[PDB]
Amino acid sequence: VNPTVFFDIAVDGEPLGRVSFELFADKVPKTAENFRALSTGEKGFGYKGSCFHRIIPGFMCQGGDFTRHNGTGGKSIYGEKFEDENFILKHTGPGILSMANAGPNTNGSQFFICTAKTEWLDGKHVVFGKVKEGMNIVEAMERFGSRNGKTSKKITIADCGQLE
Amino acid sequence: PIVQNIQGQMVHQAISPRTLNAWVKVVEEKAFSPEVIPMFSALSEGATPQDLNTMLNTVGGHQAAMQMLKETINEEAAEWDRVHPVHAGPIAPGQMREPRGSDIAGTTSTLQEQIGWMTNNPPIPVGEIYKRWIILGLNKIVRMYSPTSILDIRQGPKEPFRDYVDRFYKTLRAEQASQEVKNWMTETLLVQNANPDCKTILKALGPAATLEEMMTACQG
Amino acid sequence: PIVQNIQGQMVHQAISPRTLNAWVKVVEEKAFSPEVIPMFSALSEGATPQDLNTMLNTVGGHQAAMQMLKETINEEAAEWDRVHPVHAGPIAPGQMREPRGSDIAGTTSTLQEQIGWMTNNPPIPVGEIYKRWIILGLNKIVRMYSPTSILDIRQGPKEPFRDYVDRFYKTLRAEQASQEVKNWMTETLLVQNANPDCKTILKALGPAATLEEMMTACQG
Amino acid sequence: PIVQNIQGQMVHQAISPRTLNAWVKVVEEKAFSPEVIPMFSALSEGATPQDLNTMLNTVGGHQAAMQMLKETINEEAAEWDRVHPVHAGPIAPGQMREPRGSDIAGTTSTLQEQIGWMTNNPPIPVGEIYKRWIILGLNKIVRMYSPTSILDIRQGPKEPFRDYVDRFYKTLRAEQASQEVKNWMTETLLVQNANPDCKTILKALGPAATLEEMMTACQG
Amino acid sequence: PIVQNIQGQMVHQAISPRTLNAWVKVVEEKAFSPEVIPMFSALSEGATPQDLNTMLNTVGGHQAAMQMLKETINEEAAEWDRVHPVHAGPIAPGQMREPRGSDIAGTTSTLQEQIGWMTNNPPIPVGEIYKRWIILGLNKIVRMYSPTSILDIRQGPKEPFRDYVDRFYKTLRAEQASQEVKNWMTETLLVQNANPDCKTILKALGPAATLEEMMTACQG
Amino acid sequence: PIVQNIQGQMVHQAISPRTLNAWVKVVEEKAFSPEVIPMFSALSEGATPQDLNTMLNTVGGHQAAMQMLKETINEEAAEWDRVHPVHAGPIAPGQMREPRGSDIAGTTSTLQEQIGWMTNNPPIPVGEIYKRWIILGLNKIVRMYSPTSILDIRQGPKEPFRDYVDRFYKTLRAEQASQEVKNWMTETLLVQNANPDCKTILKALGPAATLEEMMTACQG
Repeated sequence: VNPTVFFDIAVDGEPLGRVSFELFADKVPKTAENFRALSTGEKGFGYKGSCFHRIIPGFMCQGGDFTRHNGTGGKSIYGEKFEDENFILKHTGPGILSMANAGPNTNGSQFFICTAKTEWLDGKHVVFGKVKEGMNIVEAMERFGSRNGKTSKKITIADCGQLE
Repeated sequence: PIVQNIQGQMVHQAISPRTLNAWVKVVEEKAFSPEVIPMFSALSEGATPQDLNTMLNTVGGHQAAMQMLKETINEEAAEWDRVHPVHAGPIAPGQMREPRGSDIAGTTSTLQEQIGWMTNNPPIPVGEIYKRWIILGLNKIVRMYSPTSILDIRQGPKEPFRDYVDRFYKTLRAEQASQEVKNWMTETLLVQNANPDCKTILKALGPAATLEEMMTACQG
Repeated sequence: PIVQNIQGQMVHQAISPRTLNAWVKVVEEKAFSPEVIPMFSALSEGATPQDLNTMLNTVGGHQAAMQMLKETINEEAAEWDRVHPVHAGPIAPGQMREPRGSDIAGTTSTLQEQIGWMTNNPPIPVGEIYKRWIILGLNKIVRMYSPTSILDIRQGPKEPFRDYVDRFYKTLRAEQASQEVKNWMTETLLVQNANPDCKTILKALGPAATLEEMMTACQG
Repeated sequence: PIVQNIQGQMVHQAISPRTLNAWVKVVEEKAFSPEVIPMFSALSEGATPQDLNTMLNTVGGHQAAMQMLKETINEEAAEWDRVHPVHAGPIAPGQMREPRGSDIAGTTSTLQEQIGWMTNNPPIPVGEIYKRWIILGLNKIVRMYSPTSILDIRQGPKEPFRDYVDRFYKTLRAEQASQEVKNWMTETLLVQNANPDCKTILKALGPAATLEEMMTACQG
Repeated sequence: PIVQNIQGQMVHQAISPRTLNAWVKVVEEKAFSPEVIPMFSALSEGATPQDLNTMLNTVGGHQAAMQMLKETINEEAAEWDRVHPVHAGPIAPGQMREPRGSDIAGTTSTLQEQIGWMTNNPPIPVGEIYKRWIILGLNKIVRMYSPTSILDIRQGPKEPFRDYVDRFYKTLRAEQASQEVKNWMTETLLVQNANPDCKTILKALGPAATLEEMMTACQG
Repeated sequence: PIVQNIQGQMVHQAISPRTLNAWVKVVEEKAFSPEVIPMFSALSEGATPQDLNTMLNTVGGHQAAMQMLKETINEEAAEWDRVHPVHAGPIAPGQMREPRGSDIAGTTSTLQEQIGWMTNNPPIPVGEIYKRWIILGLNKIVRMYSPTSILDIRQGPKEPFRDYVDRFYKTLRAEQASQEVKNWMTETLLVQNANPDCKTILKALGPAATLEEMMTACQG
């Protein structure tokens, strides 16, 4: 019933590990379909070969800008941006997958994986999934980031797709 | 157009002459009215960009509308190329190079490459993108063919209410400015331009009146 | 529409262009007759809501009737939401999707969601519900398109009983009422509005006589 | 044609009686209008030179046009044979010999040799070259059937701008000039040959004139 | 109205007299105009429902408009009660019960309860809700006090374009039917009702013309 | 507007009703003149964007000018967005995000966000930027409200030099041009458009004569 997608992560081309995500399509369906479809690449464009452009140790890893590769771009499967579906789920801990945005109703394709409890984000970013397998791969990724987000090595989504 | 097999896989299939004949006949007989976009979307489901270029080049006459559609497709392809720059260098063995706007249009690419794009893993929907572009162009064309504006509608003293509302909703579907603006128009302009007798018969029912009672009031 | 595929696994098969052409032709040739309802119900057996939306968009002309159809679909969806709201209850062990008024009408429901709701066990009858709504709308439309009331049906001085009863039963079928009202009307109105020359003949047969007896009586 | 079997080897298939009947019908019905070349390129897809020669021979009448097409094919074959040397002598097994111009024309070869040349690795597009030659010939024919020239089009005082631009684009499609010269023509002569009223209208419109805004300005 | 202190907390404060005096003066001197809603929203920032009932009851004269506002507030209160139903069962220790539709207006609740509702944890914005309701009522009032409709605007032969566009935008801001419909109106109705000379001067610039050049064209 | 509060901690103080009444009075009597821009800048010192929106909404009448101001604010916002791109992503806990092009105009930015952007270290000059935009709009409006051009200013036969120079300098200040152009405009237009006797009187003083000497020449 709820889809599961994976990401095979790479640090400058060396394979690092697989993170897999359960998308809560039963509560945030339109948000979950957009991450699912961008992971499969079935609509022609997507996450494969994009990188995490902003990694802040102890906060979150952000990625998903496949058009401009630096947080200023990305687009959804419904157009460039769409509404905040709802705020049922909250940022309760590491592994929560939440939507990045540029204020309300500006969701595109950027997402962030929390590596800590970030309750201040509640009510401001739609949560739509959580890490299933691979959280120590997300944790190891932190080491390649910095206080301001700049990463030291290129961290890419080498491959991604749907598992179930 | 691609078609699935018994085991589930799909492979290219030659375009049926019946589809082309029906498309040309409906274009000739029904000209450019709001009911060509649904039939176009139904006729060419899963059609390759070559098949869509066929269905467009085959339309004899109304060359101005086809030129408008070509210009719209050109602008959409330019915007697609601007929003999705293609990478240079060697391409991976398990991946085929991503198409450009002029190649999404299918103008400078072979049919085998379109089939490889459409049956790749994951599949790339070039046909659906070019169909969306053609549908937008056809929407602009049916906007251009619109004979009269929405505001100039005024019922004659003898023209029945049925013909009035028919003409109104015809040019309203041909307008396609928006949805909520259309909803406001069908509330205000529909009752604002009635013949005085039937006009006050409709005002007797108030703004809460629906279309059915609106018509059976002036009926008989 | 989905169809049983060998073996025992329903897969989605897009609507065929020939079906759409048949629908466009029957709406062009027959306008809005009482019989179209059965032709529509038979042309779209087991159709996904997207197919019914396609078949309602491919219509040419009669935009007023299509607007009444859309508004009645909205009303049925509104009433359906009112009759089927989520009351608090313990959550089911097994979760199955659920169709909203807008999920049934195929407006905001993707094709995959409808395929799921149809092929899942137990199935959700979204297609039959939307077909019932469209059939109610078509009944409204065909009862509106009635040119004259059933009460005004009267035979001419030399108009044969054949054409008289044909037109009378056609208008009665287009008319809307309960079956008992029709049973009373066929006994109170048919014999009275006949031509006096054959009215005497029908009266000589009897009040509770059947249609064939009167028809062979005034035959010739 | 050569239909590609699903997940299997491509199998040769005789041209369909339906395809040949549609071809002869469109020839007989529409004579040689500019769309017969797109419709021919649509009907004949992946077809062998034998199939193309059959599709050409089934045409009845217009024997002058047929002889001109055969002369064009002969000239193309002569040019090909002149700019491509032909090897001879013993040929290694599993490798077909050098295709001559008379063989790519299909006048001195057989279906076995054609299928062999179309299945080789790498493939040799004998069908795609013979179709290109046939399209060049059909272009010459449709240029010969052009009733009036493009430089001699003048809008009538009562003939509307829509009809004028329709005729202008039809003659432009029939025209033989290169695409680079074809653009300047539709940029200049379209507004330079119209009636004085809408001519001054488009002059006030000024540069960057597109067909949509031109037609919206010349309304009424 | 509540006011923040040095420590950061807020507590009730008596309503200032020269606020009531200014409101009564602006209501009487300017009567009802689109620029009474911003003044009202600025005068009573953070005011309790008692303060808003004061500012409304204090308006002498124009009692029909005040009754319209009371009726609008009445209907709005009923909708709030219908949309959310109070929950049953035990209440959490850190939370206490909410107000009703009529108590949002402050008609049947003391000032201390309003202050507790506004400074609770988390705070409940009863003042902002009642201010939104009053602003909607004032919008309906200024709609009623509109002296003409948007369609009846036609500039006189001598009335300058400045006065015409001023009247147009005045009754357009007083219309408030929608925002995109306003955007369509300012394109169509603004250009459709000009005096013939300046009308064709505006038509010389096409639909791409902006308002500044639109006015400096007819200027001088 | 925020104000330095004892001691050294800026807190938000809502706009006073007396300031709004002064603004309404100056936009009731002075209406639109060159002096309004300076008065507006002094009445709204350090005002949050919400206060400037409140001061622009309270203006009754002159809806065309307010629409010009809103459109120029939108244009400046678009230019600020094109020059200062805003990167998306999670914000830092200590510092606030960079305001977008519409966060300056107070459309989608809550009052707390503006207070943060102003009181933060380093401060974000949102208030001064929005004031610059409104001042550009007001300059546009006051240059539009000019009744006649500066080239049309001419002295009457017996109209004293006082009124002539007053009206000329008033129209020149209302006019929009660079100060460098005005330096030539005065020395070319002031003496030429005067009365012939006073023209010779000023020419007797010299071309580069100051304003006071030119005045005391024809004094009385």
